[PDB]
Amino acid sequence: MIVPVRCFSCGKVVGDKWESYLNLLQEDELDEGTALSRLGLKRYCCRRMILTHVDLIEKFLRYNP
Amino acid sequence: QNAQRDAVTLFCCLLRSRLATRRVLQEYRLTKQAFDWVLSNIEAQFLRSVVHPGEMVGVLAAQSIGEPATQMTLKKVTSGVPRLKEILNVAKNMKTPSLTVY
Amino acid sequence: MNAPDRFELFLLGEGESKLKIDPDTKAPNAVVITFEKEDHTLGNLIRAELLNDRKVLFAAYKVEHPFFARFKLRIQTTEGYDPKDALKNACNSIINKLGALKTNFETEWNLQTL
Amino acid sequence: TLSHLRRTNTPIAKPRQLHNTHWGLVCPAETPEGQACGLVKNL
Amino acid sequence: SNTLFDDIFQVSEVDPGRYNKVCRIEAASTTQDQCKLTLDINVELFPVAAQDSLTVTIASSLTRSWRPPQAGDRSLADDYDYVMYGTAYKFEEVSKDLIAVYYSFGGLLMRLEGNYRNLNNLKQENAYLLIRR
Amino acid sequence: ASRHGQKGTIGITYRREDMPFTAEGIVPDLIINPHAIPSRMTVAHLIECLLSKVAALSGNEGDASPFTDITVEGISKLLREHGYQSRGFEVMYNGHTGKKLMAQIFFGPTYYQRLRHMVDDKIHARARGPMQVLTRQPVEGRSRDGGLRFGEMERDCMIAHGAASFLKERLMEASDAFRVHICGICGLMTVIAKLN
Amino acid sequence: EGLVEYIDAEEEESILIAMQPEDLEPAEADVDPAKRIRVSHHATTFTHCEIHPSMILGVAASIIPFPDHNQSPRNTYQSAMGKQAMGVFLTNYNVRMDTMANILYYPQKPLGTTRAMEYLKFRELPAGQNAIVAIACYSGY
Amino acid sequence: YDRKVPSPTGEYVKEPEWVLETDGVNLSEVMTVPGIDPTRIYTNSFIDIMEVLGIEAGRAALYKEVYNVIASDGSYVNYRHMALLVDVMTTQGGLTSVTRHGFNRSNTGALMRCSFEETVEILFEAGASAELDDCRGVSENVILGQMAPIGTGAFDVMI
Amino acid sequence: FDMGGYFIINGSEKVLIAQERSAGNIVQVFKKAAPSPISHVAEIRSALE
Amino acid sequence: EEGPQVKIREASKDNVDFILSNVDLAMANSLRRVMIAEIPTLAIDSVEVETNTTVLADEFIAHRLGLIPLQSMDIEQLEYSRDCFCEDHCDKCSVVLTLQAFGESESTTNVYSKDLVIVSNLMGRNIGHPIIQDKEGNGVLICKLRKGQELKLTCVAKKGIAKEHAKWGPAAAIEFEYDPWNKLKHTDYWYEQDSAKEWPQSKNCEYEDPPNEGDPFDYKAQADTFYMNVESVGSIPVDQVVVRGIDTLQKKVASILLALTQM
Amino acid sequence: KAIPKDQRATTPYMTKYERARILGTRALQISMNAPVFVDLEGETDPLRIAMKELAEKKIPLVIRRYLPDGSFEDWSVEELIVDL
Amino acid sequence: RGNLMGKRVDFSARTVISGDPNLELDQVGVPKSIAKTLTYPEVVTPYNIDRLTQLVRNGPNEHPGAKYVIRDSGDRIDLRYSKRAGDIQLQYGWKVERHIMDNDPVLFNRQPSLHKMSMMAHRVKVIPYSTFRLNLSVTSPYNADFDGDEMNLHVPQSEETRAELSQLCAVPLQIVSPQSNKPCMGIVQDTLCGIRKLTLRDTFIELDQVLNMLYWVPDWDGVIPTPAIIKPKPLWSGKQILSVAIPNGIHLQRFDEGTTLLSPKDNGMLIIDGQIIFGVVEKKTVGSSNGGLIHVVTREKGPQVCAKLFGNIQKVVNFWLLHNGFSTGIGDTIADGPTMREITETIAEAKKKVLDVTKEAQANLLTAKHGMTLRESFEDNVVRFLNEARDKAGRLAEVNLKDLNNVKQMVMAGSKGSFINIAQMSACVGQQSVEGKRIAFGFVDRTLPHFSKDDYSPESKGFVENSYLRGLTPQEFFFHAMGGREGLIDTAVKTAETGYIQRRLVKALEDIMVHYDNTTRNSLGNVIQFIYGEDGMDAAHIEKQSLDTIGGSDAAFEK
RNA sequence: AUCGAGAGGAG
DNA sequence: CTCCTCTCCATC
Ligand SMILES: [Zn+2]
Ligand SMILES: [Zn+2]
Ligand SMILES: [Zn+2]
Repeated sequence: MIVPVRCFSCGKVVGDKWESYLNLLQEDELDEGTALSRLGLKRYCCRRMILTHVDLIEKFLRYNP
Repeated sequence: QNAQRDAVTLFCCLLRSRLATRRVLQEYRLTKQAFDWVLSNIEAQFLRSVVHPGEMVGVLAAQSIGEPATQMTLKKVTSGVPRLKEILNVAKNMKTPSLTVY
Repeated sequence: MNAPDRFELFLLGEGESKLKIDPDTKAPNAVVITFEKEDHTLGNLIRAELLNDRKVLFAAYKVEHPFFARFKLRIQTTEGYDPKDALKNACNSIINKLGALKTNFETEWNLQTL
Repeated sequence: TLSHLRRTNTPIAKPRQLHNTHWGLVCPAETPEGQACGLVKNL
Repeated sequence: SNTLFDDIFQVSEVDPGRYNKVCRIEAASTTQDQCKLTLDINVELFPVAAQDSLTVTIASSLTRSWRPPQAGDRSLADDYDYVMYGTAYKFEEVSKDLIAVYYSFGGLLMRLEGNYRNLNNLKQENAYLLIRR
Repeated sequence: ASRHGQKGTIGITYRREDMPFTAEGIVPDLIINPHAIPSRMTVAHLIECLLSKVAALSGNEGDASPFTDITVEGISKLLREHGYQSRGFEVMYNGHTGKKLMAQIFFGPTYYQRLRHMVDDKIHARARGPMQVLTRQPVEGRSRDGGLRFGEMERDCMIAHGAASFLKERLMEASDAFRVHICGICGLMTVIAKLN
Repeated sequence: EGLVEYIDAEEEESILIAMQPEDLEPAEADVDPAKRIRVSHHATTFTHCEIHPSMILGVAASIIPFPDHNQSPRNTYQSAMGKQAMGVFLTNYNVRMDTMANILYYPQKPLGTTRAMEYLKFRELPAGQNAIVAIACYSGY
Repeated sequence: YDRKVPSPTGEYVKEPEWVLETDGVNLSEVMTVPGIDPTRIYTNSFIDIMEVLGIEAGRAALYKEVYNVIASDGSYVNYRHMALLVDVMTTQGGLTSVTRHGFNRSNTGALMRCSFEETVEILFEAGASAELDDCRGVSENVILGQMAPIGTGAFDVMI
Repeated sequence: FDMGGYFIINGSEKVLIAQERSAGNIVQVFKKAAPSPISHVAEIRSALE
Repeated sequence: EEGPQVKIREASKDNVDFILSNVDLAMANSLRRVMIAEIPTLAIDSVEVETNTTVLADEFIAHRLGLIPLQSMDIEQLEYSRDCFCEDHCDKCSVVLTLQAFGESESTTNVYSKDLVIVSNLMGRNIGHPIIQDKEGNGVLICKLRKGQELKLTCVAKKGIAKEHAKWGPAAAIEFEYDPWNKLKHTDYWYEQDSAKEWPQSKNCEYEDPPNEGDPFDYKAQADTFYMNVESVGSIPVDQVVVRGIDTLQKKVASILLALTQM
Repeated sequence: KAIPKDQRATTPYMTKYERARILGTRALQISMNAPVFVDLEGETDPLRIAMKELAEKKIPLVIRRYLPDGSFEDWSVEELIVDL
Repeated sequence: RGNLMGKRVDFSARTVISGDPNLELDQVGVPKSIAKTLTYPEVVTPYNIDRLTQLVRNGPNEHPGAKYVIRDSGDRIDLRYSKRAGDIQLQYGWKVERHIMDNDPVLFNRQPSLHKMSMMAHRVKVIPYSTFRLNLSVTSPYNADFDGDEMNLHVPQSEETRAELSQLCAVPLQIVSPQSNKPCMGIVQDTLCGIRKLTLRDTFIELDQVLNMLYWVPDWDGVIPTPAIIKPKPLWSGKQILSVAIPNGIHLQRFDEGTTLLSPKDNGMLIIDGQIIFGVVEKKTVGSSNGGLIHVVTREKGPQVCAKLFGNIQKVVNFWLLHNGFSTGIGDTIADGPTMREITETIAEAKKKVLDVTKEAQANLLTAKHGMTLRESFEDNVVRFLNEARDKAGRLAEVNLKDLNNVKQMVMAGSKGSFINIAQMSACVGQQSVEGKRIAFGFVDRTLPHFSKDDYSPESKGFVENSYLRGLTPQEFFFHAMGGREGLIDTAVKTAETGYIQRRLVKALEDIMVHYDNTTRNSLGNVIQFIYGEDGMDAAHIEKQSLDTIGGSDAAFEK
């Protein structure tokens, strides 16, 4: 369910980063590694918040009313 | 009065072995007062060790064997939980019988 | 459901002042101060700072249970010098030390670029 | 769900033990603790 | 209230026996041959090593609450480098006409072995140890 | 729980400030105590941990598949070239003090699972309450504000203590206790209770 | 085209099987001390080879990372704790009406996955977060 | 087998001795064999030992056994307990089993025996045979919900 | 994602758990205990599929 | 000039990387503690969902709003809601906020943090602005909406401190290292062969002298020089984060000083 | 029947059981405002009171001890020694 | 059986338990909730009216209050409702059902109920958070762990009843237990891995720390102990202050294999008068040992003093370990490269040995041992050739482990672990078994259909050559998978008997008890035993003490 | 009231 | 023919 704001163990706002993470994954061909670093995510706690998150909302939305 | 002696007999030969003259002078050098104290409290120490009329021994013994029983889980003999099961049952049909001639 | 409220960590309650003071029975010139609604953030602080003062024999703190914010600072000191001052003098020392740390940091924050 | 849909019970030799022929038909690890231990098995 | 033994010892082995800070030091007494000493020295804050000479004092004086120093204005019997505090446990007849005391400097241990160290080297709680030079 | 049968319960909740922390400022989400490791052989658990670190850093899939050429000596090299010490350890600092830790610590991402059984759907007390019909004893479950069974086996442990009155308190006052009238001749309960 | 056939346990009784279909039947012609020790090619007839041995595992147990480095009954324990471990159980949980239904606020896929964890759809409807853990004594709580 | 044993000089010293350990029990006949010490020969058959050497030798083999099961696990139980268990078995005459046919039929109160295994049948024959039950047992007072002859209720308080 | 091997009955889903049973039409031999005059027995559960 | 010295190597909008000289460990720490947990901030504390046909449930959303960064620059001249004498809100304590979003489009409409509308009296001060550090200028995904789904509500941001909830932290991650080569010998390295090759030298080893083997242990040594670096979520800008630390610390230090007097 | 103030074995010492039910039996009186037969030096618990009445041997209670043959013995709480 | 001899009952509660290393041994951290719920009927007596009328006014849901006030005529006055609940003047002799209060007696147990010890009196300590908290050294006798074991609390209801917990069942009284005439609580995990760590020579704690630790013990005498070190720096030994917790007149004599009043391996244990002289404290000293400091302190000083002790040792070592701290990595299960090489060649010469017996036995020269089959004397040889391979490869693992090795350190401490745990985790795992025999032929004359028939080598009958950190292989996995499970079977079954046995054993001795003539009789009056235990001694007050009248020289006895 | 599954701890 | 517990389902 959606990208968490802020990362549980460290505190860095990670919310804004999601939609960003996706493009420099796939717009300008980059490997998930380097993408987490361009986004300022240097700590692994604060890297794992994004590397792992499965955006289940997109699939939630697929339902109708 | 005869069980009284018998019931103490073991404790005494200890007592003797330790509070015998040459030792209570040489190895550990007591003094009339000090000694007389060692003697004094040993009586009141013993006294406190006697079983209290009431002590519910039935359960007490049983649990005390029934517990270590549960600590058992895994040289060709029936041991452990299943042996106990023979022993308590007066096993007519004992799986490993075995003489041990001397 | 049994949880204690999260503001009970810095607010005080009722008929609960932020310092209790009491004389330690065991030693002479000895005092055990109970801090309501505080912890290591400034228990450890005063204690080591109540240590650089040469007129102090003894100085320790302890959070009885990390369940409630209350630590006990016990202090014994030299013949004469009442510990109530010992605490003061140290509590102040800190104020200055930090007071200086602020400006000094201010100075150097204004040197940098970006 | 994935597992509960693939479960194998057995009613009532040594039937709970993991047997050589179970190799790659029954899961060696997956079976419930106590009660019906091993008697139920997963594919 | 005084000073209870003295001599200059000759260290014959250092023992780093699975410890970094604490060493066991076996020594010998130059003066009278009827003497040897095993002692537990904190080689971290005072190194001890090869065929090395050092002086050993005991004393028993200069007890409710240890003060801090301030002693940068006091008397210390500090003319020494290394000085620990102990309790004495068993005093043993090696045999003879020979004697030996044992010591626990809070677990750092000491064996001294001689004779003239009888009415001198006492029985009690008191017992410091001052090494130097 | 972890992923290798390392079932635990929270015993205490610490804030970010009383937590130990690495020199890069990371607090840990979880302190499991290293007494749990060596009496249930769970070596994987530890391995997972080390690979994960490297996965969280290399921004990669951790490859934990069963039969592979995936080595602890393989994994560890990888996180040497990364910046940490090739076996997970990270110098941490105590939280109250900020004094260094006398001994390094194992740290890492580690898939953890929050299982059912949470304290509050369990906590049950009863001080008198609803009885059943048949025997006016208190009723099963905590679903019913029931009562707790002081079954035979515990009574044994009450007989052992030589607790006489107290075993009576369980076996009369709380639970049953009933007042029946009995015959001075026959000895049954045929007595008429015309009380008043 | 018959490159794979379905063998039942009784027919199993009369075959020679290969764990790996690669380093199992090539030519025999250094040994990185860290790689576990597998026996040898020993046996010459091989009727049919194994697809991949991980597939001897169930649906709960293949969710375990490195089950092969673990003490067996532990694996088993997981295997019964995976079926009590909270998460996204179905995408439609908003519309279904079930006596009791749990889901995870921000369920993360694990960081270390299985190659089986793929058809298991697990890394898409995870049950658990990827928390940093300190293993150490602290307050002894 | 080893044997720690007195020297004339005095010191107990280890002297090894050959033992025969068998895989089959007959004790009426192996001891009566010449060549072997018939003051030590021992079976793990504590039922046979009872038929041969007397109730009182049984009491021992039965301990020795009970003990030796507990002690192979490392567990030490303090003698007074097994010595109670082992006794209750021995005391009636032979080997009274720790099961329904042993203790749970032996002329005790009815209400008690009742609260173990064959519940009704005891109560049945209890009614047919006019058994006047004692209420000196524990259970007989748990049944009746009463302050029973135990630790606290052994004695009796007065003014 | 619902792969669905169940039925619905009274709303609640229901799963039929695969049952286990020794098969028929074999044909086995069972070494029987000593206090049995019966030594070996060749058993065969016979039913038509 | 008089005591605690402080160099700063690198400074930025979000990082205060600085040495800190001539100080006790005791406080150097208690700085980090307060910094992390005790300098007050503003962040949504009441939420009044009006209509919510999202797939994210009500309390889910009411949670992330919590976590959102709201400008806490002038926060010092705002009152703790508990303290102030109005019942519930007033402009002196509380800043309100509106969020209305409604699926207007086919192509999944977001709700970023930037369409939180301030509704209360700002009274001039600097407060309650969703900090945008986003490039495209819309930090924090709140939730996503479908075609015909809306979400309307009121947020009532209040003064709070991390001790009362981590949402109120303004500090993110504070780095803290002291004595890079272990010359204090406060740790004992765990090794298999070298210890030296087995752990890597911290970037902090350049600014401090190596040991030299020929030197024996310096026993009387203490902890000077701490190599901190403060990060900043960014409700409070990087500088004040350290400062407000030194102050609030100083504050309670003094409140305990006053206490003795008030008895 | 009866057993005389003489010819008494019976342990002169107080059984841990005997003693606990003495403490109890007084505590049940002290909890229902029956008079305290010692000076209560600032204690208020009817259990902790009894423990002083016992330290000072001022409890007007007897033990009746039953021997399993149906005989019995009387023991005043001032007569028994309180060791343990 | 289900209704009369064990009833459901009131005034009871039940919850998950958790660890609390700053509770007292006898204390029971009870959640506020549960404390708000259970009630003790207290009376209106001049000694309480004050504190009591207060409670009435407090309310049946602010903690130190109550529900229900009971009167003369004998009725319920229900304090949640009722128009008069902020009034009620209390008249002497009315009972006032009160909330369970701090420091009350309670019966607190874990099940299965298999001592008089998984069952005992406790001191109540009302607390937040809905878990039942108990001290980690009342762990052993309930058989607890805090991984979600639940526990049951009962509350007395009569003054006399309260007493019957307080005097008999009190946890400190149960410290030295009749079962094994030895104490059943001790020093456990963190504490125990600390108490050793703290204590080894090398470990020196100085002023700042020492000052706190001293204060940390609540029974401190306020005198900084004179430091063992006073020289270029002053320091106290680990031992030094730990000794602050040790009471007075407490002495201990141990002596291990290499112990010689110097203990050059810091072996044995010598404690003189509340201070410790030499010797590393660990399981054998501080544990639940026979000779243990706990066994001494309890006899010598009392229960009370010993139930205080537990805390102080903990409260301290806990503190020291809070600031030192220790962990465990996979690196603590690694072994050196020339060890790892040597381990494999230790298996690989044992691999020859099996092969060569199987070489022998195939060529009909394997001499049949007496009374056993040839096939058996093969089976026997290999299984002994394969245990001795793992045990030796294990000892090679243990020897390579440096003293900085955490796993070692817990094993040295006796906190958790063993030799086998090293050996599997680092060297090899060893042979699996299924009903005592190596892995069986499930398939016809072969193990898995990946093998040939007629193969009796180790590889094929379930010898797991690889270590746990190396990672087993598929065959291997399955094999260990077979053995693992054998445990579980009886963990589901070697229980169902062991519960039926206890059930009888109890029922059959049940009502046997010492009477008022030291005789041991039962309900019938039939003597079982003429003095209890053959000497009329409670086993609690009994100690293993040598009899130096027996062994040793006819000569040495004279002299 | 009655049946029946699935779990929890001792592995 | 192991204690104790939780929770959900279907019924004359
Ligand atoms: Zn983070
Ligand atoms: Zn009648
Ligand atoms: Zn306001």
